[PDB]
Amino acid sequence: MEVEYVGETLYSFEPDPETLFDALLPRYIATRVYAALLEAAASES
Amino acid sequence: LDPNAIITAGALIGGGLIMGGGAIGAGIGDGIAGNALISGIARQPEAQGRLFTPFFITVGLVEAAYFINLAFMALFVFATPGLQ
Repeated sequence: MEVEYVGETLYSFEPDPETLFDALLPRYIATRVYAALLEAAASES
Repeated sequence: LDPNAIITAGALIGGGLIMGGGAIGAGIGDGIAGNALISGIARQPEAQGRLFTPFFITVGLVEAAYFINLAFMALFVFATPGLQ
């Protein structure tokens, strides 16, 4: 994935931002694959 | 030596110890409480007011103790017990 930057109480991250980012990116890709599959099913119908 | 001289020297040393301990306690405790308050402010701009209530209580529990020492310091220095 690429990176896009936008100019514009800070959030609390547990345990730290890096671990959550690592554990969430694969989840994001799984979500995108699921959305692609749903769109494919609708288009097929 | 006049015994009252020894009494007064001991009383001065005791009062100095009382003040040293009280000031160390007050400084450290107020610094720690202020550190908590400043961190809380930094996390939340708008949490200021709600954080001053507990903070003051902390200060109350610290400064009070410190000032208690003050009283006894006077009792040691001015109305020295055992003076004769």
